[PDB]
Amino acid sequence: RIQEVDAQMLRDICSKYFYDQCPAVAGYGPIEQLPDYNRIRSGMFWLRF
Amino acid sequence: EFGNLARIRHVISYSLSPFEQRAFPSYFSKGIPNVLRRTRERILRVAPPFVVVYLIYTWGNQEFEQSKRKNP
Repeated sequence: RIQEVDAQMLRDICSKYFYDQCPAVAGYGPIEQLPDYNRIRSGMFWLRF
Repeated sequence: EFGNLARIRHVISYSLSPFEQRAFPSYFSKGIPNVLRRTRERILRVAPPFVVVYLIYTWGNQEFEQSKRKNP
């Protein structure tokens, strides 16, 4: 099952699960510079794609 | 600049994704009473000077009109 993975299906699966999704964030400690959720949600996609 | 503004301890914040929640959740049913409450809180400070200067404007216009008239 490992040997059947190439780059094409890797970026297909990663565009399925990572690209333009809504993440769950958990911060603890001095997290004032941790960005607001709209910044992470904007970081989940590229405008160059 | 972010990260060195204040010292905050023991505060937890919960949010949602903007795609996970409604844009206008109970818009009219919770917006009409809240607008009415803000109006109830602010009319007695805002409105009566404007009512007084409305009466000043109307009185001044009618006094100008009466001073236009020829006195018999």
